[PDB]
Amino acid sequence: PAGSERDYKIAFAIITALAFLTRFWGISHPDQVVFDEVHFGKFASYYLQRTYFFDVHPPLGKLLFAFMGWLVGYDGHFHFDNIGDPYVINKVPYVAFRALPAILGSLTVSVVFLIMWESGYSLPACILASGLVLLDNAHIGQTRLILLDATLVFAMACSLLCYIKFYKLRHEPFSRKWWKWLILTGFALSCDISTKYVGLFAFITIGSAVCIDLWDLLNINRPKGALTLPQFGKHFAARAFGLIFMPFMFYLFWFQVHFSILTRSGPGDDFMTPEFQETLSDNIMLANAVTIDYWDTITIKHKETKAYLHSHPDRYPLRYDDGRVSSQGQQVTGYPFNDTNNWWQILPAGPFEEPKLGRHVKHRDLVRLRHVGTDTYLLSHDVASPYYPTNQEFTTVSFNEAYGDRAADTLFEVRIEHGKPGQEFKSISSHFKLIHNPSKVAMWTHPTPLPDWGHRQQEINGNKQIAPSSNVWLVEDIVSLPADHKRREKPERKVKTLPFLRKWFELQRSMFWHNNQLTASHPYASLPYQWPFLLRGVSFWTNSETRQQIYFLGNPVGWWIASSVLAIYVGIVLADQFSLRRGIDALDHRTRSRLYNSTGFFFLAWATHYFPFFVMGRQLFLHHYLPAHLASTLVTGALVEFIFSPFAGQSLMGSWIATAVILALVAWSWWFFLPLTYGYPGMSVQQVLRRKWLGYDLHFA
Amino acid sequence: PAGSERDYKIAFAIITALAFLTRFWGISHPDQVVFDEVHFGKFASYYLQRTYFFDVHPPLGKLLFAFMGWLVGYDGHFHFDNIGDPYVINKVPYVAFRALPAILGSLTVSVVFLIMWESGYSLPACILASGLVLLDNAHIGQTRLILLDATLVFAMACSLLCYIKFYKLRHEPFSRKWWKWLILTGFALSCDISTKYVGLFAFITIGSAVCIDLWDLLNINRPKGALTLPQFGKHFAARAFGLIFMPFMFYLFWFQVHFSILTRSGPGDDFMTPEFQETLSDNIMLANAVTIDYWDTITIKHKETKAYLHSHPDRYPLRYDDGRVSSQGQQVTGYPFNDTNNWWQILPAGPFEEPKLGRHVKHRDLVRLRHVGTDTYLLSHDVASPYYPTNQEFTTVSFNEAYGDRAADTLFEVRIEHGKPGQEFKSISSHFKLIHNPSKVAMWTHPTPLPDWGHRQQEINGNKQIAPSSNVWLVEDIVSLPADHKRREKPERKVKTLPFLRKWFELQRSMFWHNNQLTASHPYASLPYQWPFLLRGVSFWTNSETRQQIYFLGNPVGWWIASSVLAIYVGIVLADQFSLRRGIDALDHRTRSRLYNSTGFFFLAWATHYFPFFVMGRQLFLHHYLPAHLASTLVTGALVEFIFSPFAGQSLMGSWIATAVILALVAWSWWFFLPLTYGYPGMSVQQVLRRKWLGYDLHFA
Ligand SMILES: CC/C(C)=C\CC/C(C)=C\CC/C(C)=C\CC/C(C)=C\CC/C(C)=C/CC[C@H](C)CCOP(=O)(O)O[C@@H]1O[C@H](CO)[C@@H](O)[C@H](O)[C@@H]1O
Ligand SMILES: CC/C(C)=C\CC/C(C)=C\CC/C(C)=C\CC/C(C)=C\CC/C(C)=C/CC[C@H](C)CCOP(=O)(O)O[C@@H]1O[C@H](CO)[C@@H](O)[C@H](O)[C@@H]1O
Ligand SMILES: CC/C(C)=C\CC/C(C)=C\CC/C(C)=C\CC/C(C)=C\CC/C(C)=C\CC/C(C)=C\CC/C(C)=C/CC[C@H](C)CCOP(=O)(O)O
Ligand SMILES: CC/C(C)=C\CC/C(C)=C\CC/C(C)=C\CC/C(C)=C\CC/C(C)=C\CC/C(C)=C\CC/C(C)=C/CC[C@H](C)CCOP(=O)(O)O
Repeated sequence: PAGSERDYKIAFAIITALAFLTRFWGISHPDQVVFDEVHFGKFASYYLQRTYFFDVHPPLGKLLFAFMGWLVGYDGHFHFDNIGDPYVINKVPYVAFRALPAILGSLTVSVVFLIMWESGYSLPACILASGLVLLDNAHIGQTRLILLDATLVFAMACSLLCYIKFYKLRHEPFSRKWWKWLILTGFALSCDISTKYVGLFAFITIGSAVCIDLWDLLNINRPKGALTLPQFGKHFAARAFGLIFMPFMFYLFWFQVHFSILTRSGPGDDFMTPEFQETLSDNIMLANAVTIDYWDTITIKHKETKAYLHSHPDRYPLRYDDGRVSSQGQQVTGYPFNDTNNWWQILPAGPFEEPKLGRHVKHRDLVRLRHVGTDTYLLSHDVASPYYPTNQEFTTVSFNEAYGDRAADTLFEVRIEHGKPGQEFKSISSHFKLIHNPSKVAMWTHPTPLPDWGHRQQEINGNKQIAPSSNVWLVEDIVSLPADHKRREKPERKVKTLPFLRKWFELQRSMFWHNNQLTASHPYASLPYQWPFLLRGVSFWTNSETRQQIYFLGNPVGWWIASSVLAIYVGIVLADQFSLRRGIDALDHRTRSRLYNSTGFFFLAWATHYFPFFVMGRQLFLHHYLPAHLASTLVTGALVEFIFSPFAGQSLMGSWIATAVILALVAWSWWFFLPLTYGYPGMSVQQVLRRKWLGYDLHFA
Repeated sequence: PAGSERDYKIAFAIITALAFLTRFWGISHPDQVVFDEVHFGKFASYYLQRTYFFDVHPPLGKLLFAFMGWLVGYDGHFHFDNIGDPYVINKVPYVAFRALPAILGSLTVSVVFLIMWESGYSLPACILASGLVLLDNAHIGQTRLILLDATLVFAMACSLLCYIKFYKLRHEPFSRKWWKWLILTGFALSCDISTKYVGLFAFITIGSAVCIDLWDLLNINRPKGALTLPQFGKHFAARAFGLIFMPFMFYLFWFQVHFSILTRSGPGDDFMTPEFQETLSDNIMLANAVTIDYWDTITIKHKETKAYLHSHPDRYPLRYDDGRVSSQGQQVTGYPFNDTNNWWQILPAGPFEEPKLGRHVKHRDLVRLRHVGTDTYLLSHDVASPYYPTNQEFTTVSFNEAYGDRAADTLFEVRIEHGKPGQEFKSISSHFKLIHNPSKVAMWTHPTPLPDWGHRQQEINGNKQIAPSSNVWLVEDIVSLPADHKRREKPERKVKTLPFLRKWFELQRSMFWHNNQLTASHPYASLPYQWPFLLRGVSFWTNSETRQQIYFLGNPVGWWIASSVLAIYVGIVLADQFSLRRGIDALDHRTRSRLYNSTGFFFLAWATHYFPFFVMGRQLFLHHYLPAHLASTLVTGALVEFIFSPFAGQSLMGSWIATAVILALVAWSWWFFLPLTYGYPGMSVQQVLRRKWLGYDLHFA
């Protein structure tokens, strides 16, 4: 081909278009909560409802997710709870959440091309680096989910580009462009460290690159004049202000935004000292949830179908259509509307006693439920239900039965979701499962209506599995408790204000301490020595019916080539230094400086983003190598311009063929592992075997 | 005072005499097995009876201990078993065992003085370094026990001295003295790495010091002539042969000695492949080994407490003191004596069948255990045990329960320690854990007796953690198998011979793999960042009747001063380099070179023996810093010669006063903590409080 600015622009546009294509293609396919979408989606939602929470990560990533959610208009109440629940059946915009990391990944590929272009390399080198980042399965798989690692990688690449822009302005110090790019480098580093704490490693890179520069600026005998000590002091002050103080100010600003958005009580208030509880303005749910007492009359509403637990005088038919025999007891149903047949009085287990006031119902208490309209008592037993031969019938019985020979079958455990010992059962806020005490079945319902004999109402029966979310109920109203009762009018709510620095210091210390002790084990934790050559990969999500896995791993051909070129660059530097020690140059001035100033800089970044992971001994995963691998993709491109080099660039055909072959091979490797990256096409068992290269636990073999 | 060779010799003799005094004074006081004397004494004894065993450490240290034991003439059979048993009532020479590390510590102090003397420093600097090593409580406390860290420290100091001797001969290359000191440096490094694997760090130090030298030898433009490439090749070959190949040969020789001494079966044969069991003869000491068959009656003995698994008709009480409710089942206990209630019949899982002969029990088989004296079957279930709310109760049940509705809870897996698939379960030699099949709890016991209701016997319960060594049992006797039975006949007994390299490779791989997985938790594990300033110390041995503790920690004043001088040296080097960048020398040629060639070398050693502990993420203790701290004591001395410097050494009075004051203060600090180092004088409670400087867990307050 050829080389010109128009060709550079065409290649950049094509690379950006293909990046946006690959990152966004099939972004909504997993359509389910995946490996770590749980926590970050929870925190983004908590940002949206302004309820306070606690996390060990710096807030900026979750702020970005919450901004994306707020842009659409979603507020909702779908705080994520478990891996493997459908987003689409919950009216939540997960695609909007996932579009931000995809945008950042596409911009990461564009920024890689920009870094190679600005450094002065030829077109094939920029194309090779941008293509290695483009055709990488790990980068694609990380920018697909609700995960804040894509923001980290994008911020590191932006810091590299900003520092390359700034360093080229070293011949015009303290100008407007000079200060602008200094502050921009500081801001990129600030975003990098405000996403995840490992972003500190970028501060090492730009740190080292500054230090060497300062050393060059401190030489009393240097070709480009000499600086008096006050001038070097001005240079050092500028570097410290733009690279240390501004990043800290932006970090503090992000915590200021975090504190200002969160002004309501929520999960995570207890990690703070009581003064902070005094400033979170405990509100909104507080009003809606009142502790339920024995002898209260309540309504019980199914979370998913919105049906109310209901009864009426009609009885189950003697025979069902399949010939089974019922107890012919009073029907218990789910009813969508409000009427008196929804009213149940919650009563103690054990013998009859006259009513008492103020006895709170608590988590895991055994209770009876008396249907007010018929004066009967809820009961389950091992008689098969109307529609489910495996599930227990629910019915009601007389007082004499409930406190006599059938008493045990009238006892139900109130199991509060996420309940703790002694926790009070509250209207609205205590989602719960109602567990039949003899059998441990959970009271359950579903949408398909009963026949006409059951008034086309929902069936109520006993589910043998307790785990399903369809077993969850809530108490909507304490019907018997008047609107003016003291039990509803004792808020005692006052909210004070603390200085920002005090709150920030308390939160920072608590976050550091919890990150120092609150570690949850994961079966796919990796070690730094396994990353550069992809010895093992992590699995995020899988379902067995469609045979679809989303096993996360890099592109083996691309990673192996990048690491091998890292080794080749090490060898080239060693050989050049050894030949120089003998007094042989063997390198042109232009080709030496670049190999030590630009390419070396890239090799610095990789090192500064890889080696510090050996010092840290907590759990680390393969995605932690995503930043460093990025720098690995840069040196590769440089080394293709280097070894195949004859502005002198006549007959780049050698580098053109080199990059064409390497990128075609990496493209074949990316096509091979593409299903494992996306999980859309169900793959056969023998096809799973072909991907078992270096011992990858695909668990579909 | 003054300075002369006679004064140097007098100071050296006095320092050596005081070293031998301090290391040997009260060496036999603890007169009991202490923190890690167990393992190393076990291995030294096994060396003495020539019975094969397995360890993760290189053999040389235990060879030295066994040589010391053999010199006295002790062979005996007192293989150590538990921490806290008296040596004197067992006819064992523990003082002879402990004299070797004491000799090595005294020689370490002498070698420190020799290193400072040979490098060219003045008398006060050598005295200061040797006194800081002399008056150090950690070095004294490490050279007191049966522990192979003193050998490591002595070998590192010897390698430093040997390399300093060798480097001074650089002006007469390839001479007899040159080669002699090269080989001696290699041999010292070989001993260092053949004691403990962390001795590899010394190879880093002498490695780096060589590399710099080679760089200086590679310069084509250097003041002392120029070397052609063949001459530099000869130099590099000499370094590689004396520093890489000879150390490996000595390491291999120590394994050859280890293999030649061990030609009898012993504990640790099962870690090898059956060829190796074939190359070890079938020996007499603890000869017993007979495969256990279903329907045999056996006794089951706890390895650590020696209690027998036991039962009797008495039942658990309905309520424990804390209000918990038991199953009221038959008690299962640990009993120290021999009686028929220790007898259990081992039976198949699955349905009842009439007895069959010759069905061997194998690794990971599921079994039942029938208590012969009560005709009941061992059972565990998720009911909390007498003393441990977290651990499962062990009880027994009827035949009808064990082969009926409770059958699953009667099944236990026999998991042989280091077992392989299909391995036969044998009396005596198969140490095992008994894993409850439903819950995966391990059958466990501990020393604190049950109350009177349990006859003051040991509790048996289900430990949720399987890894602990306290889960290990063994079968002591096949009670049902008569003494004259064919199964007790001993077969073939033929011993083959393997090439040394094959045995070494198998043993090395197995040792590396077990060190990679076989880690036992310790409550006093420390982190590298706590070492240089003594933030926490380890306790070795203590008895409550005499109020004597042997809490192991360094000398706080000496360690703090040494680390502070390390920091001061860093600052001095930084300031000198910064002034040189401005073009200001500020240092004489002689005072510069020393500060970069001798003192810097010492600072190298410290670094190369401290920083590599951050890369390693296994358990580390304070004694691991003993080598590096040694180098810290050297730079200190150098920095006292440096800053107080006016052969020019007129009026050393400044350095004399400096070293006198520092050593007097360190001597006061060593006197303060001396009881905690020795444990001879019982100290009062208020005296224990005075030693609580930086949060030291003395547990006598
Ligand atoms: C185990 C050890 C191994 C294997 C490797 C160790 C790591 C290595 C080798 C190095 C570490 C990193 C190093 C050395 C530096 C990193 C930080 C530094 C110095 C810079 C940051 C990166 C960074 C933005 C570098 C900027 C480079 C830009 C593209 C230069 C622009 O063109 P420009 O006119 O200046 O070129 C030349 O400008 C000359 C002017 O004088 C002129 O004369 C020439 O004609 C020619 O015009
Ligand atoms: C964060 C970084 C910081 C803070 C610190 C970094 C670490 C530093 C500063 C350095 C790292 C270690 C370094 C540089 C070297 C270690 C290994 C080396 C080079 C040697 C091993 C140690 C080692 C046996 C050194 C031997 C030194 C012996 C005592 C020299 C004997 O006297 P000798 O005649 O040679 O002195 C002079 O000999 C000259 C001959 O030319 C002559 O001219 C002078 O008149 C004068 O007679
Ligand atoms: C004098 C200067 C000289 C010689 C030369 C000029 C050098 C120069 C101009 C620039 C660079 C300077 C250098 C080398 C460092 C400066 C950065 C620094 C130390 C502070 C600035 C960064 C900030 C704005 C905020 C830092 C947040 C704070 C408060 C603490 C974080 C704790 C971290 C980060 C703990 C990392 C482990 C982590 C727990 C793993 C979990 O990991 P994860 O959360 O991902 O799961
Ligand atoms: C080309 C050369 C150049 C450039 C310049 C010349 C350099 C020169 C002349 C000399 C030095 C060379 C250098 C830098 C290294 C050489 C050492 C080396 C790698 C091998 C030689 C050492 C040996 C004789 C035997 C080594 C035992 C073996 C086989 C493996 C051990 C594994 C280790 C040690 C695992 C360390 C962790 C440990 C598990 C923690 C537990 O700890 P612990 O057991 O205490 O509880």
